[PDB]
Order: sequence, then C-alpha cells, then structure tokens
Amino acid sequence: MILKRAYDVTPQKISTDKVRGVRKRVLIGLKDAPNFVMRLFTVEPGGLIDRHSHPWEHEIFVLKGKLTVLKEQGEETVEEGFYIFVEPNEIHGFRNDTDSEVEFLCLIPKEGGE
Amino acid sequence: MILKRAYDVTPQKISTDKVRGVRKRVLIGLKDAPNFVMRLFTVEPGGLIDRHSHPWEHEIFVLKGKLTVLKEQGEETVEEGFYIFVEPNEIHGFRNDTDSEVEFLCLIPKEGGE
Ligand SMILES: [Mn+2]
Ligand SMILES: [Mn+2]
Repeated sequence: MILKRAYDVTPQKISTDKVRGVRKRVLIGLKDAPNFVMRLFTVEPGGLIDRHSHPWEHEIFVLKGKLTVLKEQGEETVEEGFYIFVEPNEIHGFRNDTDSEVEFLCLIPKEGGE
Repeated sequence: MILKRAYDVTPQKISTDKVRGVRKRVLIGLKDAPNFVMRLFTVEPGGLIDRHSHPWEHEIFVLKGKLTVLKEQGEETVEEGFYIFVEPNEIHGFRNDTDSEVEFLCLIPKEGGE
C-alpha cells in the first residue's frame, strides 16, 4: 500500500506544440499498477492542452478551479467537483481561462501510457 | 463526453455491520466504462469500512478531510491531496476519526464490479 502526498511527487512541466502552462504528476504509474494509471494535472492561468484524440478513454475528476473542456464542436467550462468521461477516440482538450491554477485527476488504461 | 457534478449522482448510504456511516456514488460505472470504474465515497464522522481483501486493486485519491486507512498490521491517517494504491488481495479498510465528513474517490478495474 502506497500512501503519498500528490504534491510531493516531482512534476514534469509539459511544453509541446499542443501543450503549454501544464505540469503533470504521475501518482500511480505503470510500474505500480496492473490495469490503469492515475495522474494529476495542474494548468496555469492561460495554460492549454489542445484538441487531440487517442484510442483510449479518460476518467477525470476536477479537483480545484474552473476547467475549460474543449470538444469537437464546442467547449464547456466546469468546476471543481465535476467528473468527466471521454470515450475512446473522442476529440478533447483543456484550457484554464481563469487567473488561478486549475487541477484535475486523470486516469487512463495502461494501454494509453502514463 | 459525460460532464457531471458528482454530488448530483444518487448516493447509496450503507448501514451494515462492517460498512456503516458511508455514502457511495457511482460516477463512471459498468454501463459507461470499458475498463475501470470511478466511485466517490463520503464517510460520516465515526464511519467505518472494515478490513477486507479482494483480488483487484484500488486506486484512491482523498478529496476532503482526514481519512484513516486500516492496514493488515496498523493504521495510517492521511489528508485530502493524498493518494493511495492498494494492491490486489492486500488487507485494507477505512475509518473517519474526525468530526467532519471525509470524501475520497475510489477506482477499481471492471472485474471488481461497481
Ligand atoms: Mn487525451
Ligand atoms: Mn476494498
């Protein structure tokens, strides 16, 4: 049994073509878990995970702040206490339109990576 | 994409010998999920999920309050922002030793039910 403070995990700041202003923490990863993985994402004010898709699902829980969710033909801003399920191959992305950091847990099957 | 307020999902109170002072909400259940499910548990002050084991893992994230984790040979109390991975067949239980409600997300592979 691993019991850990999520904040104590070293984050990877993520800077790509599609991602900026985002830190990722892998809480429970591929070496720990037989089936799925748990990450914690922090998005800085104005941070972006642009639209993309992949052949595996996301189960997400919004932990802090107002999270803007990008969809194929629209967006929806939700907040802390919402859960989100993205089906395999469904176009999605995220953005922080607020002036404070937003946090969300994101879980994916091990096929998806980590 | 499902986007919903967790608190809007119908809670199942449980009042039995081994599991009491608990409310369970299935956020992403077996009709929605190809691989694993997402539940939210609220534990009232003094509530209890007694020690047990089963042949599937738990991945857990503590959302609010101070949660006491019962282990084979001990106990460890963690706070919101902590995560817990319980290995398959590992003895585990939970208790709320505080005077306020505790909330945690709990996910298991679909093999484990709901
Ligand atoms: Mn994605
Ligand atoms: Mn259990």
